[PDB]
Amino acid sequence: MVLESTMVCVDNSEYMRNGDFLPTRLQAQQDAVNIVCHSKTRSNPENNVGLITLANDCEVLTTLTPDTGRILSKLHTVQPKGKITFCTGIRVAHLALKHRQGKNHKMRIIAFVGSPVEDNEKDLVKLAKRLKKEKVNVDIINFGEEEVNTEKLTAFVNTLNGKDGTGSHLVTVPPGPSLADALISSPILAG
Amino acid sequence: VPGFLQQSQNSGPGQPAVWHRLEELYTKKLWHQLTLQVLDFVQDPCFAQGDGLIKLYENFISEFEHRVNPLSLVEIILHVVRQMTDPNVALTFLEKTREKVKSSDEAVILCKTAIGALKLNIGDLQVTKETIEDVEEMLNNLPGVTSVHSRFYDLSSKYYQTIGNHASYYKDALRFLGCVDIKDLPVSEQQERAFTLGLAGLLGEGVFNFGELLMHPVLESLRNTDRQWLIDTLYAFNSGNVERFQTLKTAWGQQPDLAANEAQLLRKIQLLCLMEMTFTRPANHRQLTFEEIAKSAKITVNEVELLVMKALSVGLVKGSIDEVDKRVHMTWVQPRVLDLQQIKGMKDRLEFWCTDVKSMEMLVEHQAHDILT
Amino acid sequence: LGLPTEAYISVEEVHDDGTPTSKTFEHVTSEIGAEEAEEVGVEHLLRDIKDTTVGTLSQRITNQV
Repeated sequence: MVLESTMVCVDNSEYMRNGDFLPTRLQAQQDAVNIVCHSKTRSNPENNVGLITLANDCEVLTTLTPDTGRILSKLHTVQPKGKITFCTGIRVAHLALKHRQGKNHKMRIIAFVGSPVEDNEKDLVKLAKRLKKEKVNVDIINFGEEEVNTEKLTAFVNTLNGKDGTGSHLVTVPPGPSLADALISSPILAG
Repeated sequence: VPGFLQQSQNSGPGQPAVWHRLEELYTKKLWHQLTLQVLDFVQDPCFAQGDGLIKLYENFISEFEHRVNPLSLVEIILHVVRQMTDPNVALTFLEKTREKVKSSDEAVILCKTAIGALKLNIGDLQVTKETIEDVEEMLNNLPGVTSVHSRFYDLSSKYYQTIGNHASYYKDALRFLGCVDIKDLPVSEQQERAFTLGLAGLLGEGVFNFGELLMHPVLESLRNTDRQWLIDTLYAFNSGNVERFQTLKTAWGQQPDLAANEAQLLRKIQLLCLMEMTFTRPANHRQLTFEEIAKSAKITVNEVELLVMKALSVGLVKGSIDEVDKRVHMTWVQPRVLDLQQIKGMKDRLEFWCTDVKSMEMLVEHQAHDILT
Repeated sequence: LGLPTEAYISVEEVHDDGTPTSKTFEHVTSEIGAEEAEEVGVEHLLRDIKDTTVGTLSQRITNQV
C-alpha cells in the first residue's frame, strides 16, 4: 500500500565468481533481486523499482519503472568484473531516486554487498548522516560473506535508523547454501 | 587432491600453512580468493618447480570454475610456462591456454605477447613481426590496460632492439615507460632502460627533439652520475654544439654502436646546429650567411647548401637559399621545449601585443563614437 | 563578445611523450542559421534594440571594435 521508489544496487564484482552461495553468487543474487522486485510490485502496483550496478565505478541500467520484466531482462549479461565502489554507487542511487517520477513516493535503496567495502568508517558515516537528512532508507544485504559481519555496515545502518528510526535494515546471510530469497524475510515483510 | 597436496607440501619454507589455506579456500569454493592466493604462491620457490606440478590442480580449478579472471589465469599460466624450459611444449601450452581464454580478451593479447617473447630468441621474421602486427586492433578505445600494455611494449621494444630499427625502438620504449606510469621497478632496470633510450634517440633516423628526452622526469634523473656522458652528449645535441660533440668524442668513442655510426651522428648534430642558430637569431633578421653556417657547423661553405636542403627536406626549417648573395632566409624553425624564463619572455611579449591592441581599440572607439554610440 | 555556441567532437588523441592515448574533445566550427519561419519570428521578437545601419556604422561596430 505504501508508495516506495526503491533502487536496487547489485554487485557485479570479481568476487561474485565464488560458488559458495549456491550456483554462483551472481545467480543467487539474481534470484534474490527477482523475489525483491516481485515483492515490491505485489506490495504496491504503482511502486516503481530500478537497477544499478556497483562495478568498477558505477552503472545505471534501468531507472524507476513500474514493470519488472525490463529489469530482469537487463539483469542478464551482468557478467562480473572489477571492484565494488559502495559510496559512489549509493550516491548515484540517491540522485536517481531523488529525480523521481512521483514526489509523493518514498525513497529506498536495496544494496547487495557481496564483496569487501574499501570505504573508511568516516566517509560511510558521513554518507549515513546525509542520507538521513534526505530521508532515504537503505536496506543492506551482507551477501557474499567476504566478511559476513559488521564490515563497516552495521555502523552505517545504525547511524541511518538511529533514535528508534527502525527504517533501515542489515540482513546478514551465512555461507549456508540456501537460496538468498529463502533467507531474506525481514525487509520483504517486516519492513 | 589430498595426497597430492600433502606430498607437494615439502617443497619450500612455511609451505604447510599456505597449502592448508589453499585447501580451505577450495573447500569453501572461493574461486577468486583462491586465484589471488595462487598468483601470490608462485613467487615463493626461487626455482619455481612446484608450479610445474600445480598445472594439474589449476587445470582442475579452471575446468569447472571457468569464471575466474582469465587475465589472472593467463598470468599464472605465464609463470608456469616460465618454469617450463622446453620451447615446443611451451608453445603448445600457450596455444591451448589461448584457446581456453579466447572470449575474455585482454588476456589473448597477453598470450600472444608471451608467444612472441618466447619465439623472439629463436626466429623473428616468421612469427615476431606478424604477431606484433596482429596485436594492434583489439587495443581500441580501451585505454588503461597497463597490465597487457607493458608486456606488449616491452616485447616490441626488444624486437626493435633486434633487427636494428632504432627509431621504432625509441617510440616503443617511450610508450612502455609512459604506460608504466608508476615506477616501482628496479633502479638498475630503469637505468639500463634510460641508457638504451638515450642511445636510440641519438641513433634514430628521423628523431630530432632532444627536448623532452632530456627532461623525461622518470629516466634521465637516474643516469645523472653513473654514465653522465650520455646526458652530456644529449645536451650537446639539444643545443646543437658540434664542438662539444667533438670534445666529448672521447667519452662515447668507447660505445661500439655510436663509434660505428659516426657520420649519422655528425649530420644529426649539424642539422640541430642549424636549427639552434635559426631559433637564436631574432625573427626580424633571421637571415643567416654561408660563412656563419660553415663556422657554426664546422663544414666548408660548399656543403652548407646540401645541409640546408637536407634540413628543408626533412622538415626542420622552412626557407630558401640564395646562392648569388650567399644567404639563407629562414622563415620557420621547429618548436622546441622552453624553460620558465623563456615562458616569462613570451608573457612579456604578449603584454606588449595586448597593450597595442587595447590602444587601437580605444582610438577607434573615441574617434568614431559619433557614428557608433 | 561573440557567438553563444561552442561545438566539440570526441576524438582519440595519440601523443609522443604523453604516451597513453586519451579521449579528448576537438573543436568544430559552429554557426547559427534559421529557416524562414524562425527568421520571421526572431525578427518580430527582436523589438528590444533594433539598429540595422548596414553601412559604415555597422561595418565599424560589428567588426573593427
